[PDB]
Amino acid sequence: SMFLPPPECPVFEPSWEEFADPFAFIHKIRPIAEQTGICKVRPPPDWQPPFACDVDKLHFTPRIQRLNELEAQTRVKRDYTLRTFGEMADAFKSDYFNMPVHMVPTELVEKEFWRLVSTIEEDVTVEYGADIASKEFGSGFPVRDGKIKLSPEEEEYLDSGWNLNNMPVMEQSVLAHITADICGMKLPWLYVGMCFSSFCWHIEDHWSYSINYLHWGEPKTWYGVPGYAAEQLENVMKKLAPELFVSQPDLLHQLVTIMNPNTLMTHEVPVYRTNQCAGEFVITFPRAYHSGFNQGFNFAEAVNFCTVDWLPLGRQCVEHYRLLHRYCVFSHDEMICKMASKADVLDVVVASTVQKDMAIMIEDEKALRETVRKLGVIDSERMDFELLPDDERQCVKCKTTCFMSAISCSCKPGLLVCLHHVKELCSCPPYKYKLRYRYTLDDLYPMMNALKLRAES
Ligand SMILES: N#CCSc1nc(-c2ccccc2)cc(=O)[nH]1
Ligand SMILES: [Cl-]
Ligand SMILES: [Mn+2]
Ligand SMILES: [Mn+2]
Ligand SMILES: [Zn+2]
Ligand SMILES: [Zn+2]
Repeated sequence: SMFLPPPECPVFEPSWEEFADPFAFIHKIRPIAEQTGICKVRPPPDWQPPFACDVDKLHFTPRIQRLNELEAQTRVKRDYTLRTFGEMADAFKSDYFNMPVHMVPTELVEKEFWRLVSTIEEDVTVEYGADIASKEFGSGFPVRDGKIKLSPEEEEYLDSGWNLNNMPVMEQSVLAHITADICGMKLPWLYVGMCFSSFCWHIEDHWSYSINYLHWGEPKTWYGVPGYAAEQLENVMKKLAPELFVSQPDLLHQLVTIMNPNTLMTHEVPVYRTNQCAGEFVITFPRAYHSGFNQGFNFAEAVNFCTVDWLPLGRQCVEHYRLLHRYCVFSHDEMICKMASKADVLDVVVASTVQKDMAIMIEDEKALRETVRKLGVIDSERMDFELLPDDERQCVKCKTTCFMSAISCSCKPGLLVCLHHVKELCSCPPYKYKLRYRYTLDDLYPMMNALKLRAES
């Protein structure tokens, strides 16, 4: 009546054999889970990573959060220890309900969350932690270091595929051999939650997958939307909260919001829910919108990742970003070429998939270069784009991160446009322009061939 809970998302309980390889398992469940956008994974009963921490030495800077539906919030950026945060969080919840924190039904907290964010009268504010691992607050999974000797139990999980520190650097991921500095995206994030602290509706940068583990504490409640419904969700959001779609100045100025899933379901957006309990994984699929809130004091860890399934979507995403003039986190083409340059050490299924994306890349690049030559750009010079700081190689028009090529003019020292935007650089005639290119077509075809050879083994 007030709140109707979405249907439950799929839950998987893999055997140890199924569970052992995360990439194989994810690939297996994909036909099911990509229809719901999120799914939950319960590890085999004895997969039990050790959690040990001194709650008095772990400290972090809390973020503060107002809970109002449709109100704009920014995506990223006082001091608590984990103990004092926990004490604040438990006291907040038990005072809010006049009940012991674990006797509050999850259904009631959910019901109450959607009441309070919708009511103008209520101004509930809460606090939470969000950051990558640091020396003041490290991963919840075991990691190697010289100062501290690990237990056999800890040593056991150092190399698990489901140890999220490993996830980026494994063989079936395509961020395995990448060099670029993208700390925000390839490293796990740590999240300290409290009752009602929430994550707004969003998809991951570059439409990547995410995997999310709840180390300990009260559950995390999720809502998820399949990738095929992303634009329908965005249309609903645009109608109700147009303020969120204004042009973003920087990459750290993305606007996001809380919105009732019933509102989406009313507008024919399929939504699924789940309560993630301690020791369970949630996986989000490419372009799957998700949001949620915490039932109480808890500690989660999450990481982005990209499988071979994702590669063509990664290309479509960058294209989508260009149309929106949205900043990129990294160059997709640069990643592809980096992998091609390491074709000999690539996993062979990876090589095969990269080869297919590269073929599309080369065909598109060939066409774009013919077009800019017909616009009268004649002069050219090789340019090592990967050496430029990222904010020094964005298209002044569409903000895309250049790598394959760009146009420059000595009239505008340091400015670049991608080849879709030759006419947006300056008023000089095109013969004053230079095509800056990373590779000639004669460079590119042998790189692609190396991938083919590797994939033919
Ligand atoms: N999405 C996702 C991972 S779960 C999570 N994510 C957050 C969050 C996300 C973006 C920015 C700040 C916090 C808070 C929290 O409790 N849990
Ligand atoms: Cl409110
Ligand atoms: Mn997310
Ligand atoms: Mn020059
Ligand atoms: Zn451009
Ligand atoms: Zn000029």
